[PDB]
Amino acid sequence: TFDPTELPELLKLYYRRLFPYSQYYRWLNYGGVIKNYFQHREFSFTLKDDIYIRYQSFNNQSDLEKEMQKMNPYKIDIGAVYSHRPNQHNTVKLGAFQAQEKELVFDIDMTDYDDVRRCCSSADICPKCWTLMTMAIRIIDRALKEDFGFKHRLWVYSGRRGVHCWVCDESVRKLSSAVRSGIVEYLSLVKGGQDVKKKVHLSEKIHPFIRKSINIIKKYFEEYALVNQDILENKESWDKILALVPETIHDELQQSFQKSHNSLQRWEHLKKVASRYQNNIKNDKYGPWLEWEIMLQYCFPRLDINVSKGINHLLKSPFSVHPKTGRISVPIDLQKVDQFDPFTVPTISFICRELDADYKKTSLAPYVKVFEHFLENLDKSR
Ligand SMILES: Nc1ncnc2c1ncn2[C@@H]1O[C@H](COP(=O)(O)OP(=O)(O)OP(=O)(O)O)[C@@H](O)[C@H]1O
Ligand SMILES: [Mn+2]
Ligand SMILES: [Mn+2]
Ligand SMILES: [Zn+2]
Repeated sequence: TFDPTELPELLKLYYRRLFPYSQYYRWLNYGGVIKNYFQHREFSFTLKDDIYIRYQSFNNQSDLEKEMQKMNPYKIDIGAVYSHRPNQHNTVKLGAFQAQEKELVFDIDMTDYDDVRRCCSSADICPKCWTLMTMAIRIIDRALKEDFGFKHRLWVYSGRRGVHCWVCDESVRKLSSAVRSGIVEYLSLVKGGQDVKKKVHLSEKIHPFIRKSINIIKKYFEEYALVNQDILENKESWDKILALVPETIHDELQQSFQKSHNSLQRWEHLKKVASRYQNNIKNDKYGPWLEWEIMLQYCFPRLDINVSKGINHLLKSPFSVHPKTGRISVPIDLQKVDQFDPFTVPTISFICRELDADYKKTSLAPYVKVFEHFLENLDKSR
């Protein structure tokens, strides 16, 4: 949390000497190969007192610099590319102003993991629970890269409680809401709200996406689940895991749990016991489906779904400030995803302090270098 009276004086300087305007324009101009592509983009500025304006568009980079430095917006959201100039949508015939293109986006909030987190809750995050986002980035990014063939993926720290992903392949920017829904369904395993206890069910045959995602989780599960969260510490915690396991084997576990001493041994026990449960009496097929359902329910990414369906849904811009923490929405170095510390992310107050002691003078520089690598990969593919 932050004290929000300093923000305006900090924002003035940030938009004057620190915001990477050139790289930003390179990005949303996309080479200038399509006409009106930057000029038909919706921007949404949030000002002081949570007053926000929509359908703000601009002619060129300089126009953007000017109006941003004139409003010093608390928060900047990117929208869709529309049929006409967003800032002229009243002069257009009703029914002819329609969203046409936007990147495929993903919003991941840690709040959706409160049911499986024990250290933090609500908007809080700590190094112990942050591994979820790491695995989230690992799982989704892999599927985005290999199962769908998307080459241009930008991962961004949302500034507080999770991360964002912008997918910018030219054909992906054209996808309708229908295809985006289908993509989210392909990527989702944790179903059900607070109403249901067991939120993951696996079919008898395993789809490669599930096997590969499980294998990703099997890299982190020891460190995250059995040590940092201690999901099997005592009865208070392990009864939450038994709630999603068949009851005919509960007794044997509770016994074997009390006689055990820590979460490692209890997990090894649960594995053996689940690999001996018979789901179907016809066949003598046994497997780790319950083990896998547990690991998925506790570690698999939960996506904010309605963020990805809408073509015209707004998402916080990269390098925009989060007005409730002061943190800058910085890109995530994928080659160092495990090393990403959300607590080393520069705040606006902090880099303005660094500057007075251009953006490459500050701790924002390596993040801009990440953004430029993403942009140069966009340039090569053209
Ligand atoms: N009233 C609104 N109108 C339009 N878009 C909205 C509105 N409220 C939120 N959004 C969009 O929803 C997106 C994601 O919601 P969310 O609360 O998760 O924000 P965030 O930027 O991801 O920050 P956080 O790290 O807290 O998740 C935002 O980037 C914003 O663009
Ligand atoms: Mn978010
Ligand atoms: Mn959200
Ligand atoms: Zn935590």
